[PDB]
Amino acid sequence: VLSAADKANVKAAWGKVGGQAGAHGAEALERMFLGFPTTKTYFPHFNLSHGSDQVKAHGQKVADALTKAVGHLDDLPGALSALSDLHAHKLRVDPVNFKLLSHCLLVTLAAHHPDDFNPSVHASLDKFLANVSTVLTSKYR
Amino acid sequence: VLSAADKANVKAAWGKVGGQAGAHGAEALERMFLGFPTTKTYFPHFNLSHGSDQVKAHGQKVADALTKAVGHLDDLPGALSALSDLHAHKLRVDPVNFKLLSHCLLVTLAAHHPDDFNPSVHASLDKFLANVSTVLTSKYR
Amino acid sequence: VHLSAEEKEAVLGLWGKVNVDEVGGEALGRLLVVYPWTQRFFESFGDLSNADAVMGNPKVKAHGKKVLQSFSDGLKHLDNLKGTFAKLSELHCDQLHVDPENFRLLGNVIVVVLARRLGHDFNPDVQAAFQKVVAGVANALAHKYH
Amino acid sequence: VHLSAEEKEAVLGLWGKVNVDEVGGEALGRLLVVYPWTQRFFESFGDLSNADAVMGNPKVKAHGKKVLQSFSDGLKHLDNLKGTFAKLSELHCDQLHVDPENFRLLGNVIVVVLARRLGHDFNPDVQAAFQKVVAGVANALAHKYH
Ligand code: HEM
Ligand code: HEM
Ligand code: HEM
Ligand code: HEM
Repeated sequence: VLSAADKANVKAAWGKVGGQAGAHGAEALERMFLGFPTTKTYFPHFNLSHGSDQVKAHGQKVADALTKAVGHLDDLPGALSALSDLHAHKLRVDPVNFKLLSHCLLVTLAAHHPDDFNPSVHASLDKFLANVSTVLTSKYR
Repeated sequence: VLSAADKANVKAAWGKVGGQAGAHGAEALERMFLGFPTTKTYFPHFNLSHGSDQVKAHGQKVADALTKAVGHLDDLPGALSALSDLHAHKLRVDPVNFKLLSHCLLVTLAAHHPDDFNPSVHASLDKFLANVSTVLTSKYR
Repeated sequence: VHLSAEEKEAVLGLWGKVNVDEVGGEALGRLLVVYPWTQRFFESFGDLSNADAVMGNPKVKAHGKKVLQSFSDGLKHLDNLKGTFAKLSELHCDQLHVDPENFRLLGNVIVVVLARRLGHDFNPDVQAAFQKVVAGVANALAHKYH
Repeated sequence: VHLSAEEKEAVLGLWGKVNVDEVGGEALGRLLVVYPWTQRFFESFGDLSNADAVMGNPKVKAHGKKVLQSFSDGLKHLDNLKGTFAKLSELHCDQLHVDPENFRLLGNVIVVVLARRLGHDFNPDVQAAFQKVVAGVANALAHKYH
């Protein structure tokens, strides 16, 4: 799974994000919609203007899913079961969109916590999101 | 996630390669060196001309590690953990190059087993090769 | 692409042997069963519920001939792949929302179907010229992206 | 790249705020820390054997400056990115054999160092303008792939 150093960096870094988890997931989805416009198609039902309520509310759901996964770093497949089948099977999300959101979460976190995003935290949070993306993309492979 | 269907197809396809495995493993490397010249950067010690014995010998080694994987599908982590250490950790080979070799293994098999490489065997082998690449690209540290 | 004289001759020479219609039905049925998220764009074609339904589906087959026939106009037009494809690159980008990496996966699925059909003719040298073309094509279909 | 006028102002406006000889250094060491296979290509540079060692490395800093300088040049030639980066794609392709995927990874690590260093000023809009530029430079360093 992650090495023990990686788990420790992921847990502390997401631990000190704290209450801002919801806000960061929200701003991560905005930076992916603007920066990568092909991703706007999965959300037509939404209003995608800066500060939209649906984007704020869904931003909390994404971060709460990443706190469950920071909580169970070894139960990661079991923990994200419903979410792997909802993404691969039901929403058929293209794999690359998970590499784009992950990029916008590392940009959001650097912007808000310059202090904490040292190079090793950065490396542990990328391996953490690449393994979260592998679980969600697992019905494809 | 490599399910039963894919397990059953990997075994059968590879069954039908049989003893031509090492020939395939060498054609596939030759196609890789020809189609994407950047990969050649890792073989400066090899002679990479048309059918060098070095390429054919290394071709055999890849095809025998893929047969170990085919007899260990429930746990390629264990099966390939010394090969992980060698490519990610020790030779630092770019994760992009594993899909380029996969792709070239697939063109080789198809070219050689056309009335046997059908859609479902094509997706089973492509998830198999994507799961073997994931394992050999785990230890970057 | 900056393609050599040897290689054009190699690509064109061999394209004369491929029945563009049977390989396009095939490439497209295989992209949709190998890479299952690409079915998202072809929701209307119907039962794509298993590879026998996909392959044999009249619409995947009809459509496939048309992407292979666009591939052909791109062949010898190599010098100018960016305008041959400009209409379809804005079509993909702005109308269908196809992320560009799937232009690389369909290129490579055409290459294993060409390898399946032409067998020995599709040797490592002709493959190398073809990886240049399919890279060329995707790059052009990606131009109008940003 | 197709940058509107509002986007080009947002990019050149953002770029006057960049300490080139602080950003480039931090971006090439994180590339080396975060995607270790890139270390292979700089192994002539010394002790790259751990985060603080990559990050404290003289040659990593001086070469990152050079890298971010090439970005600056390219920023006042957005309509002709290919031609400003043609000699440098011959260096990367022919001589260095750097896979094109890494041009993109270094492009995005520079987008993370910029958000880290500028905070609120590297807003979602500025990022989006700037992601187009990083894609154009990535394609421009990959045009000479022989
Ligand atoms: C990599 C991090 C991701 C995580 C942790 C994640 C998590 C979630 C969660 C928690 C839900 C809510 C399900 C519910 O409780 O109703 C959801 C829904 C959804 N996600 Fe993701 N997601 C991720 C990536 C993506 C990506 C990359 C896309 C595609 C651009 C995407 C598209 C969607 C869509 C369309 C929904 C349904 C929204 C709705 O109908 O309200 N997600 N996701
Ligand atoms: C499909 C995945 C692959 C498998 C199954 C695999 C397997 C192996 C095996 C069995 C060895 C032999 C070592 C021994 O004799 O104990 C090896 C060595 C090596 N592999 Fe791979 N490999 C794979 C992909 C790659 C890729 C993509 C590259 C780079 C383009 C690569 C580069 C190397 C190098 C440079 C060596 C050392 C060569 C030497 O013996 O001097 N391998 N690999
Ligand atoms: C190198 C690859 C590609 C080529 C040359 C190509 C070519 C074409 C052509 C000929 C059309 C007809 C457009 C028109 O004039 O109305 C089209 C339609 C379409 N393409 Fe592609 N395409 C490519 C890849 C893709 C990929 C990979 C996807 C899917 C993930 C995609 C999705 C579509 C869709 C959804 C349509 C419309 C289908 C319909 O009629 O409902 N294309 N493409
Ligand atoms: C964002 C795109 C990039 C730009 C703008 C860029 C720019 C440059 C420049 C200005 C040079 C100096 C040329 C010379 O020595 O004459 C160069 C050299 C080099 N680049 Fe990059 N580069 C890029 C991406 C990469 C990537 C991702 C790699 C890593 C896999 C790479 C590896 C190298 C190497 C090995 C050198 C030689 C360094 C030396 O002199 O010791 N570059 N690059």
